[PDB]
Amino acid sequence: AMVDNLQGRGYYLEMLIGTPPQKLQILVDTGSSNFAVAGTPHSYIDTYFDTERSSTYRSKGFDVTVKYTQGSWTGFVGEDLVTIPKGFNTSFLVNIATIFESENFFLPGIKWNGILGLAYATLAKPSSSLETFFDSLVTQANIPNVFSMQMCGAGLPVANGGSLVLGGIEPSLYKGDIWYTPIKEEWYYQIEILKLEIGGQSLNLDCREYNADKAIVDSGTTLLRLPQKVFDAVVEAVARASLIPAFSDGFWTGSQLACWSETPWSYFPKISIYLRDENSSRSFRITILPQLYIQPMMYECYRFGISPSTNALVIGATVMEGFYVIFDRAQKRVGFAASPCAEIAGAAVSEISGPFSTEDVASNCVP
Repeated sequence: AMVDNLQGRGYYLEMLIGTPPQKLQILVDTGSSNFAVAGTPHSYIDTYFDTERSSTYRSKGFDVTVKYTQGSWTGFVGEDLVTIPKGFNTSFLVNIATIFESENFFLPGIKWNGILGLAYATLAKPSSSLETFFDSLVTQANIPNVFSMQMCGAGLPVANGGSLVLGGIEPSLYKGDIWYTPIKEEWYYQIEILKLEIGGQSLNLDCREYNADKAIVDSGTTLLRLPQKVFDAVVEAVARASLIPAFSDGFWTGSQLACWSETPWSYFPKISIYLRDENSSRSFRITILPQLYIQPMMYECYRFGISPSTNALVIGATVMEGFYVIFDRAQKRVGFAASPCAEIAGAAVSEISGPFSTEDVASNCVP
């Protein structure tokens, strides 16, 4: 149960790579499955991984190109040792992609210089057979096939991250009960959403619209991303339930920000996502308060923390910042629990409750 400090849009951990160890800042990404680090100087990073300096690095004589929602890179594939001391084990041998070409991947302002893909082998490039970082860890250290994340940046404006627990769960990082939802497909961390509620009133959309293509838990995505129809439905319900008379289109699109001591949080409704329980006859709900989706950017200006997607419903960081999230791969489930670290000024930013019967919803909401 290795507990690694996190720092923080994106949460990154300090990683020692190579022999002698080189220290790099690596983004934790549960929406991809490649370990990749900068391998050449770049304008927007302060350090990179130099293969020449590591005695243990071994090239595997080929390149790979990975593409994301936004941004992409190309890197040489090899293997080196990542130093995570524990017991008689100094480091672990992992696959690593050393980036030499990239576009809109390293951006001005980012604090990381690598990415740690913690999703399933299915998403790994060039193929599923390129062993994941976490699978390397599990097989070499024989730790449980489980990891959990505590993100504590709720309220931090965009201009101490939390904790990444490798091999299990840390009771100190959450309070109350853990609610587990099944993993429908092992590529992303795809879960089944059954219902969305805003200000206590349910969206009357078919539950398959929340799962059209996929609903996933991705720490590498900042905002809550919703399929267009879901997004339009959410925006309409938020505007109605809000105490604010009118909204500019730019606010919803993120083109504009609202500037205000006093918070706009008490003028917006709560948003709840119902998730099927391991007991298929029940559901639980995770609820985000305005503190999470009305986000401070700097007198403060706030942005709408929800954005439209075409393909997927991405449970991004702005939702995960309200809970302790457990990626239980060994039991094919994702766990959620209340997080004391998520509070702002002693006030909660999220709720979690259950159980709720699923008698009134279809047996499978994933089309």
